[PDB]
Parts: sequence; C-alpha cells; structure tokens
Amino acid sequence: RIRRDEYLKAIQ
Amino acid sequence: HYARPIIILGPTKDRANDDLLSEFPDKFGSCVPHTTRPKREYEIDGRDYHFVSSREKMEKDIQAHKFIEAGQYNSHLYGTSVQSVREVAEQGKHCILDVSANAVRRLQAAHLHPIAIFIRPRSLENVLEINKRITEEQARKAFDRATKLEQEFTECFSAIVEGDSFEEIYHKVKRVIEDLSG
Repeated sequence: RIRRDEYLKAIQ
Repeated sequence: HYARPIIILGPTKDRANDDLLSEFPDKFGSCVPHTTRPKREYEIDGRDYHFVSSREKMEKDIQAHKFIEAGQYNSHLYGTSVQSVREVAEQGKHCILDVSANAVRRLQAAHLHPIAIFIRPRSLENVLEINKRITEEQARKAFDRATKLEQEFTECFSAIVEGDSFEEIYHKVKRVIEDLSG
C-alpha cells in the first residue's frame, strides 16, 4: 500500500 | 514485456501482497502516486509523487476518469492514476495494488486487464485461522465485509481462492498469478 501517511489519510 | 496489475481482495490480502513482494523482488512493482501539494525540498518528483503544479488540471483529470482512487487532505488531492499503473505494467512488473473493487472495475474499464483475486473466508472461524493476528471484534467486521463484497463484485474477480490456513491461500494466489501471467 502507499507507504505515506498523507496518501492514506487522503483516501480515508 | 507486459505484466498485468494485481489486486488481491478479501482477508489476509495485505500480507499476501507483502509476502509476494518480499519473495520475488524482480517480478512485482509499485506505482507512483499523484499529488497537487507543493513538492518538498528533499522530495523527488516522479519518485515520491508526480507533483501536479496545476491543481485545476488534476481535479479535471479525476473527473475525466483517469484516477482509480482519490481523496483530499490538507486541501490537496492525492490519487493513483490509470496511467501510472500502466507505467509499471510496461516494465514487465506486476503492479501490486491496495485498491477497492470499484477501483478494480475502473482498471478493467481501461481494458488494462488486471488480475483481481478475491480470498473467500469459509466462516467467521476461518477468519480467525487464516489471519495471523486479529481479535474476535475485528474478525466479524472482516467476515461481514468479505461476504457483501463477493455478492456485489463477483463478476469482476479473476479468481476466488480458499483455505484452512493462510499458506494454502497464499499458494493458490500464486497459482492464479502463474496461470494468468503468460
């Protein structure tokens, strides 16, 4: 999965 | 010369992704995400993110169905493009993706032809067995999400696999990739 918090937060 | 992107769905998928990534470094790859956020000094465009300087262009492209997944954080857009996934497909690398099944339907509408493997839990008890670490709380949410997701998206899976242990699930996942990669 994208190993960046920013991206994960964005998809949430 | 061309390798199909892979999306594993159902419980234990993330670990199947990790172990396949961890077992054949040469065969599997990762796509590069997009961001409208200004790039940092030690960030590298084309490696950390394709940095869109024109945020308006990325909003319009999302509306043109060129992203399989998208969201907004600190007023900035982030997404995985249709084209960035194919860019991994052209290197001969299988693109391992953590995306929804709608995202899968969108890679198919591209005609990209991805390998969508769904892991079906046999039972709530099977959830607790195939899954290395989890509580009984989390297992129900996982079992209930897997059952709805198959009833909704069966027509888009390349395969459905089962097992009483994860190693059995993991082996069949590789069997699917092995049959459909030629």
